[PDB]
Amino acid sequence: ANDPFTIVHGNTGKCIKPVYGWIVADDCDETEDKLWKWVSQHRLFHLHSQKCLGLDITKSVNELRMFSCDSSAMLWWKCEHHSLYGAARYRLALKDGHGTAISNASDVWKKGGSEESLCDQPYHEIYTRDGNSYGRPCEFPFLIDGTWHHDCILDEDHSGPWCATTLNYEYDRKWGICLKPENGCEDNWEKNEQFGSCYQFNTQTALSWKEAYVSCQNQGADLLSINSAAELTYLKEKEGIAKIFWIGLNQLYSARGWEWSDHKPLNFLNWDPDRPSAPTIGGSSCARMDAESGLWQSFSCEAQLPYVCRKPLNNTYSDTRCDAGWLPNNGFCYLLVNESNSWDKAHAKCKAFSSDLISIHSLADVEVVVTKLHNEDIKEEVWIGLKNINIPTLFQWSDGTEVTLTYWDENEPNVPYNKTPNCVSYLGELGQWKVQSCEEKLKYVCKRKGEMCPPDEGWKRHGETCYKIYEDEVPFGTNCNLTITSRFEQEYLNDLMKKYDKSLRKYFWTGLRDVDSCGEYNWATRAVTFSNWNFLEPASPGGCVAMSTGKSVGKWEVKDCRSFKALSICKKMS
Repeated sequence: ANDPFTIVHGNTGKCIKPVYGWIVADDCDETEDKLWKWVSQHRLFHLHSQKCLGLDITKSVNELRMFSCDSSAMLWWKCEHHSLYGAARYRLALKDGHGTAISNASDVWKKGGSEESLCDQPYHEIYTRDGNSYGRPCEFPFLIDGTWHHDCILDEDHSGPWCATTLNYEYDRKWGICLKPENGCEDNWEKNEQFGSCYQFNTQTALSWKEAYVSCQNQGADLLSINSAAELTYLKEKEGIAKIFWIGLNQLYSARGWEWSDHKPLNFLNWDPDRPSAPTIGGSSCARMDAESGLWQSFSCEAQLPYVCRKPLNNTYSDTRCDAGWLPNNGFCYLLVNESNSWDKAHAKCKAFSSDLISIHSLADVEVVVTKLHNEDIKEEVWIGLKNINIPTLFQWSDGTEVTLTYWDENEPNVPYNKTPNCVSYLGELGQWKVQSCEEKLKYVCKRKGEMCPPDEGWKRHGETCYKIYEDEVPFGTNCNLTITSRFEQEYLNDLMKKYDKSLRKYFWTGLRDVDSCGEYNWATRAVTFSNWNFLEPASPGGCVAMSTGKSVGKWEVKDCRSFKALSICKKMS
């Protein structure tokens, strides 16, 4: 994974370590010989001795001692609440300052310095470039000449830090250069001042789209997003990089519809008509680039391809007067024309209203047009300001305001090939957006100007209510019991969690709980009218319900109220 730590007994506060390969408790000193990291396959590596903690279960010996890490003893360890279990769920325990392994043991284990359980951080992989491994990640530990290395190696023999990528280096001799995170754009990166960002071109690599996402995320970067024709033309003419590589455009981690993994708006598009927005092969939810044609193809997320990372650099009201009929919101006014008409015609009517066609800049906005202006004919599309006239595509607002939010529906934005202008409408329960033929006579909306949540306390604005993410993973109820009242609040909660945890691994609490083990899930305090259960959920009774990001962003899953920890999202101002 990542960093060394010390293993601290709960009842004595003493740090375990091995002497002559046996586990004894000791007074935490500040040296090396009390340090452990996780290694691959769920092993605890004691750094000083180059041995892995293990448990011999042949016969009933249950001998708890150190082994070579390639040993065939039971070297795997998993956390259960606070205790650490291995084979058959024997738990790591202390007897008389001596390490044992016994059933239903009560001992408590926590990493010193901090006080989290031993499995609270997850195993970070480290991907490579170059070498002879086509990007495959390091296998820790690896063995060269009696020494078991737990991290990358600096040698005069290799360009920079390096690691073996199989479980048997001396035989397979398969290795690569470590892709670790950085500060400047040196040696591992490429400055490009025109775009304000550095580029990493992992040219001879074979990663799935998810492996690729993780390797840029670990480096403190993102998968490439292409935001402009200049950006696109740069990448097309670049020399010496892959002909086909992953980009961050994806329909996997979104609530629905295509998005940039880095959350930059999707307004510049360059779809290959052969593998477009609606994928030919059904279920292809990632997108690659063809640096020869310059086009973007939807593709199976599991294909092993090359990929490109990118990161930036860094620098050195209450209500609103509207004319009657119009709806006030922020400092703007909205009016929904029922008289269906085409796009250019609809634009012209809004100009004749001394307004323009609505530009939408927040889920808050989306919510007000869907729940306030209109509520019945959800099945009819409604025109929105957003339109392209270029090749490659570049949706823009009719009022020249910047494109911040692009709220595409599933398989949108579907641009036709070589066929401008391209207009955008909204339909469905959520106000989601699709591309449309500019002649369709739809209703439309005109937007015209009209007339405490401290940002230090941690608060973020979404209409009237304010939200806040408590940064520490904690048991249920600790900070609040959050009630999710509608599909719109869920949609805004997804944007929050997606923006907070680029790692895809944390969970966030809901207030929903089954207090008795009978089956009713109700908000720990409102009536559960809006549901958002994930597949095959609620799994079981007596639980506490959390959500995450990733494939199922925001979908509810029932956790064990006793052991499960998750971040707190809380709200006030009603």
